[PDB]
Amino acid sequence: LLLKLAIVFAVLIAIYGVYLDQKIRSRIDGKVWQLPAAVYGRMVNLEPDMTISKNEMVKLLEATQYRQVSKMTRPGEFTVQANSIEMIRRPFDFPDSKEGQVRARLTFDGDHLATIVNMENNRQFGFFRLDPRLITMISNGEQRLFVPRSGFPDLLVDTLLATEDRHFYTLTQQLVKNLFLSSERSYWRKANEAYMALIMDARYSKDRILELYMNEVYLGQSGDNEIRGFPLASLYYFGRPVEELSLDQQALLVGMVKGASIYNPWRNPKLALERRNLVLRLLQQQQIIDQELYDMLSARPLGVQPRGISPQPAFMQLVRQELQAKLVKDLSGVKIFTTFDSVAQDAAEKAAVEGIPALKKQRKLSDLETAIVVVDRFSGEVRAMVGGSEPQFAGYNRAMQARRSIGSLAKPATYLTALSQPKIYRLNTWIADAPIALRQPNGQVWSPQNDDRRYSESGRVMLVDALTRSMNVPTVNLGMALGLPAVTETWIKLGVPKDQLHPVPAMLLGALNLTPIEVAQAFQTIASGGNRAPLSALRSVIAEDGKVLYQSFPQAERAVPAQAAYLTLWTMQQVVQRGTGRQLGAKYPNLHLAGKTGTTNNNVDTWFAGIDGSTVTITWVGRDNNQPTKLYGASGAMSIYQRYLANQTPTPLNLVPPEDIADMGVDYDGNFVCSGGMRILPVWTSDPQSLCQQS
Ligand SMILES: *C(=O)[C@@H](NC(=O)[C@H](N)c1ccccc1)[C@@H]1N[C@@H](C(=O)O)C(C)(C)S1
Repeated sequence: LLLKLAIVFAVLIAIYGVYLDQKIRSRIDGKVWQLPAAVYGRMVNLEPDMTISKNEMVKLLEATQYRQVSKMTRPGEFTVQANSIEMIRRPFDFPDSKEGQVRARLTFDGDHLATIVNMENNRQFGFFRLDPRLITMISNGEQRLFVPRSGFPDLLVDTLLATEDRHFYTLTQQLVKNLFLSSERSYWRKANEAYMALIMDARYSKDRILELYMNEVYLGQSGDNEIRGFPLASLYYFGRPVEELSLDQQALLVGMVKGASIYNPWRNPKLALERRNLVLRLLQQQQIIDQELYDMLSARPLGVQPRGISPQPAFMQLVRQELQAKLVKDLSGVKIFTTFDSVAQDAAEKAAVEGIPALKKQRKLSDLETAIVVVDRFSGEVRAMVGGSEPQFAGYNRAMQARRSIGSLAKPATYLTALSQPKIYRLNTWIADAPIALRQPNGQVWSPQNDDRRYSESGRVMLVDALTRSMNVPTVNLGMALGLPAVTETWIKLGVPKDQLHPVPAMLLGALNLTPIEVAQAFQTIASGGNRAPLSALRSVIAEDGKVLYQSFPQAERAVPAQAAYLTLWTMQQVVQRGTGRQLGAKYPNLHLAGKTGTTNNNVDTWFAGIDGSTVTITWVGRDNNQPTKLYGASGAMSIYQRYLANQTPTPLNLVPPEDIADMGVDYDGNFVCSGGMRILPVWTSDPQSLCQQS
């Protein structure tokens, strides 16, 4: 009868199901989604007898997205007591060794970490890793962070099932519409969805359905990129992974699945709160949660938001730039490990945010800007980078794009050149301080003056005092005698771009326009003791399969002699102690900081190079329109550095003298003496018998 039309239509939709099975299979049995590249900060490893205090550790933990509690229950939490800290270190897929949860007690003895013990067996650790903070993702227009089935708490699955579905066969229906279908309200779509769902549940286990659903679900928007899945939304909304969510935060994310844009907590927080509360009760009907919990959860805010799009634009410019140079875009699930220090960045960002309007008010300024570059003294690894006064939201990066006159910050390269000649130039060497009238080409005289337009009553100064005081006249007399090609060579060795070097007499006093990052490289070279460590933001880039796509190795090259670098830095400590930066030296006398101040003609640029035990901080404070700032090195850029130093626990500079360094006695006349002397200065000699030749 009509079975010639009935059965043929049953075997017509059947072959369509084979095409549908092949479509669902080809996506899952391969690549489900293109997962963006995860960007992680620095990986800190803690060791016994490490120079780190309890308070510094609290700040480090808090900067690593840890929460200070009274009773430790879940990971990413810590408790602080009299002379120790207890913490549950969150699981992390470290490149060296994959680690899980660990209960550790960090014991402190003054300013140092005494011991780190495993609270499971009371065994002392040799080294203890600390997971890196996730900075951002490198963007399809959709952003994800894949977490397998095990990564999700059993409670969160139960929170999702109670609000959504029973699950005994819809949860699998919603999955297929987001994964393969259109946005349409249509009945064809609903039929195509339900038919796909029946094929979906049959060929794949309930664990896989949950794994795919929990990672696909649209839960937010960050401008042009779509925040989807529970793991990324957990970090975007609170700053905690999916494994560390509290029941109230857990319920909000499970609530947004129905309408992420309207149930959003940034815009209309009441509709989001009403929904969260409209989720907590749904769990309450079921025997899973007790009546005791509901009341406290309803009153306590679900958000609790960070609260905020483009994280770390300045530092990210460098990360992207290095990624192209070293290597990538085709690959998915890439983990990029950086050298980013969250503690340093916070200290710097706060200094810029607070300090800039503070200087703008103090000096009645229309506009003022900054640039801060923190690099490791010995590795050149970039710790912090701020490209402005408002660094949370940026497009124009002053640390990398703004090319400005270095001013006096050019002076140590002249004195370093001189001090690389131990038989000729020493700290006690007399340099002439009398009017200069050098004839430049065209027949036009170049007459450089000291800041006060004065000269020494003796017509001379000790090399040490000339750098200490940032005296222009003696600097010119030193560099001209040395030669411009020798000073230009010191700049090449230091690590400044060659194409910026124009060796004219003016180069000695600051006619060298560099960006704060480039200046960092130069000062890093002196601070390390003469070894030039090419600046880097990249530590390692790892693939989804754990393959090492790129690995960072030291490229440190001996640029200047250690003894010459030591003597420049020793004088750079004199700068901060009694010289131009004496305001900083009085504020932090136990830090024995090396530093140099820079002010350009008509107060256009203010600079400060700050060296402590472990970092090199280059800070510039100026205006984009190149107008006078009314600030000096010590008033502008050094003040932002003072703020940066205060916002953290800086390392005291213990300038360990290399070989052939000998503290020698000097008379008023500048002559070496066997015993006594009115001045003690470090000298580069294997045999301090320069005094016998002098006597
Ligand atoms: C370096 O920046 C030097 N600055 C100047 O010579 C400027 N021409 C100048 C600005 C303002 C007043 C006089 C000169 C020297 N170092 C400065 C500093 O350390 O900040 C300086 C003012 C001591 S002079």
